[PDB]
Parts: sequence; structure tokens; C-alpha cells
Amino acid sequence: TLTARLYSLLFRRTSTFALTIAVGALFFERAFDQGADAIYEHINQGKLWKHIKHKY
Amino acid sequence: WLEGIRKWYYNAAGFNKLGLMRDDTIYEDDDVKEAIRRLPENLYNDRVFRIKRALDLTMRQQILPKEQWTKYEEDKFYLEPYLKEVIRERKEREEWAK
Amino acid sequence: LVDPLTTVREQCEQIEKCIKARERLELCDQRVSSRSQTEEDCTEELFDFLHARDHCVAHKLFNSL
Amino acid sequence: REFGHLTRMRHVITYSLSPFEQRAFPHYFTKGIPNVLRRTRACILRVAPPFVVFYLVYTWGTQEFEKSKRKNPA
Amino acid sequence: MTNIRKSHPLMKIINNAFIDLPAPSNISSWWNFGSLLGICLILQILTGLFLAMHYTSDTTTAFSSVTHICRDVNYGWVIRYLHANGASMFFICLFIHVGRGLYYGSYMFLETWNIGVVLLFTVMATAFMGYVLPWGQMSFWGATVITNLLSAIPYIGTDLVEWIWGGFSVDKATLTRFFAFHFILPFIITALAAVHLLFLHETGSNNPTGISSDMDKIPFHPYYTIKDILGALFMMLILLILVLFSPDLLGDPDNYTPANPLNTPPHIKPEWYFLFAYAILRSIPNKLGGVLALVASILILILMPMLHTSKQRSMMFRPLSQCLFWMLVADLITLTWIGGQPVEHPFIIIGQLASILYFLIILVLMPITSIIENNLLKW
Amino acid sequence: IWGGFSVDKATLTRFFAFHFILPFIITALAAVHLLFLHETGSNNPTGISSDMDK
Amino acid sequence: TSDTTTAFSSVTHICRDVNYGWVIRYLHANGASMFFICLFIHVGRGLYYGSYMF
Amino acid sequence: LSRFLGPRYRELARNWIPTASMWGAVGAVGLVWATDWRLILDWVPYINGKF
Amino acid sequence: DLELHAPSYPWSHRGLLSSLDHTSIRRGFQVYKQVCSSCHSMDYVAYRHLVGVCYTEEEAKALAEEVEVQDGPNEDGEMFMRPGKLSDYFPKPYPNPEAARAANNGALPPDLSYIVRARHGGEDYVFSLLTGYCEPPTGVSLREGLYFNPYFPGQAIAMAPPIYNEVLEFDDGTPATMSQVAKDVCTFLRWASEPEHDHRKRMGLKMLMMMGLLLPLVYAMKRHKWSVLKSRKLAYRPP
Amino acid sequence: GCVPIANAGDFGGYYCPCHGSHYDASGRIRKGPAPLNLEVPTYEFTSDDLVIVG
Amino acid sequence: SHTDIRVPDFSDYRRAEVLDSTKSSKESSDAR
Ligand code: HEC
Ligand code: HEM
Ligand code: HEM
Ligand code: HEM
Ligand code: FES
Repeated sequence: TLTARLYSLLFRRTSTFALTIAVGALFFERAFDQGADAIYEHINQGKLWKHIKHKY
Repeated sequence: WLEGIRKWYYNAAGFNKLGLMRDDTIYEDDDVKEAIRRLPENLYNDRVFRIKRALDLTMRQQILPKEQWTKYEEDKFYLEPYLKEVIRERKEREEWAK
Repeated sequence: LVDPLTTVREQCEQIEKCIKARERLELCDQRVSSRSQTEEDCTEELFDFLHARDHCVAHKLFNSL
Repeated sequence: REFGHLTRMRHVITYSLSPFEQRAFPHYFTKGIPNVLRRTRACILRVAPPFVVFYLVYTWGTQEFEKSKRKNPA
Repeated sequence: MTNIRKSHPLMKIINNAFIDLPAPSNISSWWNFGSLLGICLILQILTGLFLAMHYTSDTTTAFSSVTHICRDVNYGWVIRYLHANGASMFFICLFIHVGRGLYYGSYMFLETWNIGVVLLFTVMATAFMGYVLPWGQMSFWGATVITNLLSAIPYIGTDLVEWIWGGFSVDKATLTRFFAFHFILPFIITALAAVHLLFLHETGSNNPTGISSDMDKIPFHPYYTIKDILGALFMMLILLILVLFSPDLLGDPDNYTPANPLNTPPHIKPEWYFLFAYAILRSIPNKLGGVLALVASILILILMPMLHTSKQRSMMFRPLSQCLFWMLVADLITLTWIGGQPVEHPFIIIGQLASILYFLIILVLMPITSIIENNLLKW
Repeated sequence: IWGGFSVDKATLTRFFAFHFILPFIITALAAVHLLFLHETGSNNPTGISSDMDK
Repeated sequence: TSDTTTAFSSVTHICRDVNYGWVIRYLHANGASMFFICLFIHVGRGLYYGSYMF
Repeated sequence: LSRFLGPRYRELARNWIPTASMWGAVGAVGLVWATDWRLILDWVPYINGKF
Repeated sequence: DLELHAPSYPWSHRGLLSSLDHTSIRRGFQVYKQVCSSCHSMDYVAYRHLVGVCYTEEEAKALAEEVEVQDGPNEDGEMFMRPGKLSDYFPKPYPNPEAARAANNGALPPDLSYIVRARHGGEDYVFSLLTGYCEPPTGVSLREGLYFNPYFPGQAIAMAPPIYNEVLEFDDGTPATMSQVAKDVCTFLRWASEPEHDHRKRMGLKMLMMMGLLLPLVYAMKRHKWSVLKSRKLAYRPP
Repeated sequence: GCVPIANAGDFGGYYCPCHGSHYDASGRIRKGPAPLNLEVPTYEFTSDDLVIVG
Repeated sequence: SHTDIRVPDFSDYRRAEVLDSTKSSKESSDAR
């Protein structure tokens, strides 16, 4: 199973657990920030400063 | 008749739904631990298991099935004779004190 | 320049609630006007009309703006 | 109060299972919804009436303020 | 040779106070509020400090400094509104905690109950002095009214009021001493909370059933750490919703006006969590009687362990007592709403009836009803 | 730490806030100090254990 | 106050205007020195009689 | 509560009334001295000159 | 007595995750520049806050350079004029607060830095109050120099009617109809009261997603650890 | 303070007819939702140029 | 009497992997 391989490759050791958490947070911060910012800009398209900097 | 109202209140209280009996829910005031200590072994064991089961049920927010409810006529006041003696002894000590 | 606010007022004064508020308003108007020494003010019925009209106006208007 | 002199038990057996063997959501909706409905049925006839009469009082007072506030024909 | 967790002195105290503490197995979600308040307290302190580093407690600059915090300090607005709405959450959790204690017969713990009453009084004082600091119209005038309340006490009266004022009325000196008292008090609250926990631990905790749970105690760490963490996450959800979606939901707009002593705002109401007292204030025509009723409303919690007559500790098996308690809660919301509203014919009578009912339920209805229940249950 | 580019209003206000809070931390640490001390008892000038003469 | 514009003046207002204010101000100022005198003597006592073994 | 009172408690009260009254006098004197209560202090002879 | 509460207008930012229409913010700043700043004042916000919100840096510095601002002591201690910079707060039309009352009938124009967040009702009030002027009803005479406005408490404002159609010319070229001017200036005032509005909504979106992620997982962890106790089966076997 | 008629008016030196709260020569409000008249301060009247006012 | 002690049926709670009584537990321990 994929989950079993993930466990007894990268979850058994608590120190490996911490390393996994650290790298996962490193990537998750970027992914979540990008996604949330894209969604928020999509909702208010044309109503933010970044959408009207080109005009002026 | 008053017994109808007593039955209604017994059903409304809900401690029977947990399998408990009247004396299993009494607040343990200073007289109550002494009364409990004087209980015979078998009554004490049954009481402690019943209370443990009640706590188990309330942790899961569940009740006993309708069949296993302590009916009002089957409820026994096991503690009452001991509690009366403890209270009487306390009253006698107080009367001698004054 | 034709203000969209004025046109919204015009079409939104047709709502029958506005109709009753307005007719009550003149029913205050002639009563206060004819009565020389009276302290009554038609601000009450005017406020009723203003509320009834402006809720409707708030529903409309911003779409045109 | 530390473990060891809490109480006295005899002839009590507790069977339990590992958290890694059970499902953390065993019949979450199959059994949970009936239990929540039963609990609501047991409690509502005692909790609701004071709040509904509070709502009646609140509405009555809120309407009472205006007509005392309203113009008196005179 | 021995585990550090239960051999090192500080570690031993932490272990037998938060890790290996035997707690009842069936404590409901309400008990979680005990943790939340403490967390709120930390959230009140840790955020509050960061406001003290850009707030100048001077009349000429207090409001301007707060506006500077919210408009120019990097992420300052988050700190300010987090603080305000967290104080509101603190009072919400405090009221729910008192309700839990009253409901499930917890006031038999006596010492913990009295320490809790003292903590409650200290928290209300802290919030009162806190609201003044922004030096808005409502802040200034609410401080004026609440301090002028103390003029009702006989003899000393005006002298005590001016002593608090540091002058003839509220002014720069009053603002400064309010800021200093506000800074010091929460640490006293923290010490008192430590004493509260110390007193509580000697006897354990009251489970919802009210019976002794010595036969079902479980270690604290595996279960209740994560349970209270879930509770704190829920409280953070509510608090963050309040801060980031309606920051001024529980807040008068007029506090965003610089305090002008020459204009009385049309409405003078305290914070939302004081209205229940203030409404009682409005109920009693006599000023001295009003102040005595205001203090007695909170002081009545001390009488509760003496006013309990039912032979059942909890309220879980007591229906009529439950109905009475929920009527009491509804009366509390009624008092809050009445205090919010001004003082006219529709509200005066309602306030009088609400105050009378609030005292009557605690002092009369609840004990007599407990007697009725004991008689009805053959004991 | 300056809250800027020199010692100014920001630094003064932060210093006031930290000066306010810190002594309470000192009080807590002093309580911990006394706690740690009591598990072993005070040391006499002679250095020898004073368990017999207390 | 904790503002650059009204810090120093405020302190003078403590010494010159507050009833019995100079006594509190100079009590703090000199109590700091007493605190440090006692702290240094305490550290010296710890060094001398080997109390650092705790 | 009614559990008190009776024979033994009344002579306890009588025995402790002198001490309790002396403690009340102690409190009264300490109060009037601490706050410099004028109303009383324009009557005691030598301290009248304080004001 | 009586007061008329403002109707809940459908503002662009009324939405739970909506943002101020920054083009309308720019137009509203124009309105404040050539209408409200003449007698009304705004202090807590400065030209610096304009960048990245409604004006670019060049436009903001030009706007600051247009006005004249008093500075500190001269080489001999004089009060020399100076072209305003980006770090300058919006000039106050009247030097002392009493001079504002003296120039007017006697009521000072409140500062707009918080008027949206200080008036009960919000923009709906400030908008409607501008677009709510009407002839007084019969039977209520107003003093000379006073004006009747139903939404203003007391129904007696000291404003000359500030906003009327074709008062100013927007740089964009949108029609200058009175309703448009009122809406744009109201949006600008909302921005003035809450500059962090858009950032607050963005962080709120992030918080909503983060909690919708965390709460199920933490609840799952709680269920996992508590499942030892929620599945225990007791038994009693007395002799 | 809605544009009062200070030192003038049909009544005495005070008048504020923005609202129903008018005034009088003694300051009494003729009508209006004003809580009271123009506020009277406690004046320990010795005489002119001797009266104590706050 | 110790022989009479029998663990009640927990099959209502056991996960899908550890459900059969003749399939060991080590093979699915990693996955669970
Ligand atoms: C132009 C775009 C505007 C906007 C948005 C506002 N004003 Fe004025 N204003 C003036 C005076 C004398 C007063 C005092 C009247 C009183 O409050 O009694 C005001 C008041 C306001 C308010 C406060 C209303 C409230 O609810 O208290 C608001 C929100 C307001 N103004 C907005 C005078 C003038 C004036 C020339 C004398 C001009 C031009 C403006 N105002 C323009 C505006
Ligand atoms: C017991 C917990 C606390 C409560 C209930 C509390 C309550 C309050 C309240 C209600 C306000 C007004 C907020 C506003 O109107 O915007 C406030 C402001 C303030 N509090 Fe606290 N507070 C607490 C703890 C603290 C602590 C520990 C500090 C110091 C570190 C502190 C410092 C301040 C400061 C400086 C302000 C002014 C900032 C502002 O304008 O909001 N508070 N507090
Ligand atoms: C400063 C705010 C307070 C804090 C931080 C606090 C802290 C705590 C904590 C952590 C608990 C254990 C958790 C729990 O049992 O719920 C607790 C229990 C308790 N508190 Fe408080 N408390 C506060 C206010 C109060 C108040 C106002 C009262 C009532 C007067 C009170 C009375 C009690 C009682 C009776 C208990 C025991 C409840 C039980 O275990 O059954 N506390 N307190
Ligand atoms: C915040 C300031 C401090 C306070 C309030 C404090 C408090 C105390 C007190 C009351 C005692 C017991 C009486 C005594 O033996 O002197 C003590 C003992 C001691 N303190 Fe401190 N202390 C402080 C600072 C320090 C410092 C700076 C050190 C050295 C790093 C220190 C190390 C010790 C030692 C070694 C003892 C034991 C002395 C002995 O047993 O003979 N303390 N402390
Ligand atoms: S302003 Fe003078 S009474 Fe209203």
C-alpha cells in the first residue's frame, strides 16, 4: 500500500517525522498562499489595485 | 394520587435511564462517605460498578436500552438505613455538644 | 445631466406602500396647514414615507451606478 | 489524589482496544443522528420555553417603545 | 533511576497538575471552557503587551496613539481588534464557566468557588479600566458614569470618587492611573488562577452526573490535552471570525470619536458584558440601593453553596431545577438587552421585573424547588 | 529593537512596556529560585551539612 | 507618559506637582541601587561559601 | 444555623464578649488614627492641636 | 424626536469576502479633495497611505506637492511655507477647532478619518445623509442658516448641500451625477476608516480555509485518542 | 451644542432652537429632549469678584 | 472462572483491514 510505504519509509522515526513536517510546511506555505491569493483576486477581479496599476 | 406524581418525577429525573438507583446519585456530604464506608461488601461493589457504568454511559452521551432501566418499584434505598444512623449519630453528638 | 437617483425616486415612489405613506402625508399636510396655532409636525408621516421609499431605492439604484 | 489510592474496586473487568485498530468515526451518521435527536427531544421541553418567552418579551418591548414613541393625535 | 517527569520539582508540579492529573472520564464540553479562559488570559496578556509598546496613556495622545496603532503599525490593527474581541470572548467564556459551575453543583468546592468569584470581580475591574484607555466618547462618559456611581456610598462618597479620579473629574491623571492599574491587574489574575487550580486539584473535579468519579479517573495527558486543544481551536475559530469579518460587531461606533467632555453622547452604555449589572443599576430608584444591588448581583454567587438544599450535587437528574436555571439564563439575557436599551416606559418596568426575578430565582425559587424535588423523590 | 533607525518614541514606549512586565517575570523566577532551594536546604558558612543542627 | 514629547516633563511633574511625588521617584531611583548592592553581595556570598554547588 | 445556640454556646459568647469588644475598640482607635478622622480628633485633648 | 435609520444599500464591499472598488476610492478621494476638504477635515490619514490603494507613487507625490504646508522654525524662527510631501497628513482647512465653528454657523465639521466607523449605520448613513436632502415638511420651521435632513439626528443639519450633480469633474470621465459623487466619496470614507479592509478580507479567507482544514483533522486526532475509551466494554463478575 | 444663540435670542442671553431645547434668561430649556437646562455649576457666592466658581 | 473471561465482539469498531480473524495484523499494521 502507498500509505504503508509512506509510513515505513518516512513516518516511523519521530525525527524523520519532524523533517517531513518541516519540508511539508515549507511547500504548503507557498501552495496555500498562492491558492488563497488567486481565489481572493478572482472574487474581486477588477476591484484591487493590482488589477488597475496598468491604467495609471 | 401522589404516587402518580412520584412516578412522573422518577421518570423525568432520568437517573433510571442510566441504570442508577436513587441512593447512587446522592451528593456525598460529610455524612455520606461515612454511610458508604459502613456498607456491606456486596452492596458497595454493586454500587461502585453501577456508578462506573453510569460514568461510562455519560462519557458517550448514551443511555441504557429501555429494558434495562431501574423501574420505580424495583428501586431500593440501600443507603437509607445507614444514612439515617449516621445522621442520628451526628444529631446526638451535636445535642451533647450544646 | 439626468441623475439616476431622481429616476429611481420616481419609479420607486409608485410602490403601493409609498402610495399610502404619501396620502397619509397630505392628510397631515392640510390638517397642519389649516390649523393655524398647532404644534403638530408632519415629520412623522414624512419619515414613514422616507423609510418606505428608501428601502426600495436601496434595492435599486446601485445597479445603474 | 494521585493514582493508587483513588478508590477500591473488586470484580470489575475492562476490555479495550488499540486506537490503531478501531475507526475514529464508527457509524458517525448512522448512530450519531438518532442520538442527537434523542438528546434534543429530552432537553428541548426544558430549555426552549424560557428563550421563547424571552423572544416574546423582547418583541413586545421593542414594539412598545415605538407606539409610546409615535405621535399622539391631539 | 527515576523519571524526570515525576522527580524534578518543577517537572513534578507540571506532571501532577497537567499530565498525570486524574480527571473524570465523562466531563462534557462545558468543562473545556476552564482551559479556554486561561488561554484567553494568555491571549489577553500576550497581545495586550504589544499594544502597550505603541500606546501613550496621555489625554493629548491616547486616541491619536491608538489610531496610529491601527493605521501605521505593521499589522497593528490585528493586535488591537484581536485584543478587544478577545476580551469579549473572555467574558463569554467566563459567563459560560459560571453557568457550568452553578448547573453541575460545582460550588461545593467552596474555596475554588470563592477564588473564582474574586477572579471574576478582578476581571470586570480590568475590563472597565481597559475600555477607558482608547479615550473615546463612550470610553470617557462610561468611565464618568461608573465612577460617579461610587458617590452613592455614605459619608466618604465624593472624597473616594475624587480620590479615584485624581482630581475633580476624569482627566489625564485618571487615564494614566487606569492604564497602570490595567497593566498590573492581569498578573494578579494569573496568580489567582494558579491558586484556583491549586484549590481545585485537592478534590478533583465535578463530573456532569455529580457523583464522585474516583472509580473512573483517567490520566489527563492522553485525552484532555487534545480535547482542550480542540476547544481552544474552536474558540480561535470564533474569535478570528469576529476579528477578521466583523471587528466592531460587539462595539459601539461612537468610541471612534475623540473624547469631548462638552458633549454627552445620546446613548451611554457600558460594554456588552457589563449591561446586566448596569440594567440592575437602572432598576433601583435609590442610588445607594442601586450600587448595593449592582454589587450583590455578582456577590450572590458566594451564597450558592449555602443555598443548595437538594440531596443531589448535580442538576442532571433534576428537571424543575433545570427549568428554573434556564429561566435564570433567559432573565440574564433579558437584563443585558434592557441595559442596552434606554430608560423609558416600556423598559423600566421590564427592568424592575427582570431584576426582581434574577434575585428571586437564586434566593427563593431554587431552594424551595429543591425541597419540593427532595420531597417528591422520597427523600 | 530600536523600532526604527535610532532611539526614539517607539523605543521609549517598548522600553516602558518591558520595564512594566519584567519584574513580574523576576518574581516568578524568584519563586522558582526559592522552590529549588528548599529541596536541599540552605548552606551554612562552614559548608558542612547542618542537618543535625536545625 | 511614555511619549518622547512628554516623558521628561512628566517626570518633573512627578517631582514638582504630585503630592509626595519626589519621595516616590527618588525612592525608586535609589532602591534600584540598593537592589544591585544586595544582588552583588548575594553573588559574592554564593561565590564565597560555595553555595553555587546547589 | 440552629445547630448552634443552647447552653454551652451562650457562656462561650459571654466569655469572649470582653475580648471581642476590646478588639472592636482596637479597630475603632486604629481606624480613627489611620485616616486622621477629624470628627473624633477635635475632642481628644492633646491631639486637638494637630489641626 | 424620532430618527430614520439608513437603508442597507448594496455596497460593493458588503459581501463577506468583497473588496473596496479602488477605482471608486480614487474618485472619492478626488471628491474629498475638491469638495469636502474645503471645510471638512481629515487628519489620521496622509498622502503616503494613498500609494498602492488608489494613486500611484508619482500621482501621490504630485498631489502632495500641489498643497502648501506650514513647516518648523526658519533660520531665524519664522513659519515658512513648504510644498507638501508624501509624509504629510491631509491639511486641516481651519487652523484652530473653534475657527471652524466661527467660519460656519457654529457647528464644527467632524473629521472624516473615522466618520464611517463612528456613525451608527455606517456608509449607508453617510451616503443617504448626502442624498437625503429635501424640503422641510409643513409645520416644522427651520432656523435661518439651517437645513433639513431626515437622516441627520435632530433633522437640522448645518451643511450647505455639499453634493449636487455637476459639482466636480472626475479624472476618469464618469458622469458627475450627485448619486455617483455620493457613492464614490462614501466608499473613500469607508477606506479612510478601515484602510486594512481588503487585507482583512484576504486574511479572513485564509483563516476560513485553514480552519476548515485543521478542525476536521484535530477532531479526527481527538477521536483517535479517545476511541480507547469510547469503545471500552465493562464487565461485572461478583462472586 | 447645535449653533446656540449665545448672548442673544428672543429669551435671555441663551437660546438654542436647533432642537426643541430652547433656553431662558435663567437658562431653563423651554422644551426639548435636552436632559436639563444650561448646566449650573456650584458657585460659593461670596459676592462679585469674590464668588468661587469651578 | 478465569477461563470464562472472553473478550466481547469488537467487530463494530475494527477497521476494514483488521476485520477477519484469520488474516494476521502485521501485514496491515504499516498501513493503519
Ligand atoms: C463632502 C463630500 C462632504 C461629506 C462626505 C461631509 N461633509 Fe459636512 N458638515 C458641515 C457642518 C457645518 C457640519 C456640522 C453639522 C452637524 O453635525 O451638526 C457637517 C457635518 C458632517 C457630518 C456629521 C453628520 C453626523 O451624523 O454627525 C458628516 C458625515 C459630513 N459632514 C460629511 C459643513 C460642510 C461644508 C461647508 C460648510 C462642506 C462643503 C461639507 N460639510 C462637505 C461634506
Ligand atoms: C484580563 C485581561 C484583559 C482584558 C479583559 C482587557 C480588556 C481591554 C479592553 C476591553 C480594552 C479596550 C480595547 C478597545 O476598546 O479597543 C483594552 C485595551 C488595552 N489593554 Fe487590555 N485587557 C486585558 C489585559 C491586558 C494586559 C495584560 C495589558 C498589558 C500588557 C493590556 C493593555 C491594554 C492596552 C495598552 C490597551 C489599549 C489599547 C487599545 O486602545 O485597545 N491589557 N483592554
Ligand atoms: C479568571 C477566570 C477563570 C479561570 C482562568 C479559571 C480556571 C479554571 C480551570 C482551568 C478550571 C478547571 C477546568 C474546569 O473544571 O472547568 C476551573 C474550574 C472551576 N472554576 Fe474556574 N476559572 C475562572 C473563573 C471562575 C469563576 C468566575 C468561578 C465561579 C465563581 C470559577 C469556579 C470554578 C469551579 C467551581 C471550578 C470547578 C469545576 C469542576 O471541575 O467541576 N472559576 N477554573
Ligand atoms: C532576584 C533577586 C534574587 C532574589 C529575590 C533571591 C532570593 C533568594 C533568597 C530569599 C534566598 C534565601 C536567602 C539566602 O540564602 O540568601 C536565596 C538563596 C540563594 N540564591 Fe538567591 N535571589 C536572587 C538572586 C540570586 C542571584 C543573582 C544568585 C546567583 C546567581 C542567587 C543564588 C542564590 C543561592 C546560591 C542561594 C543559596 C544560598 C545559600 O543556601 O546559602 N540568587 N535567594
Ligand atoms: S445643541 Fe443646544 S440643546 Fe441641542
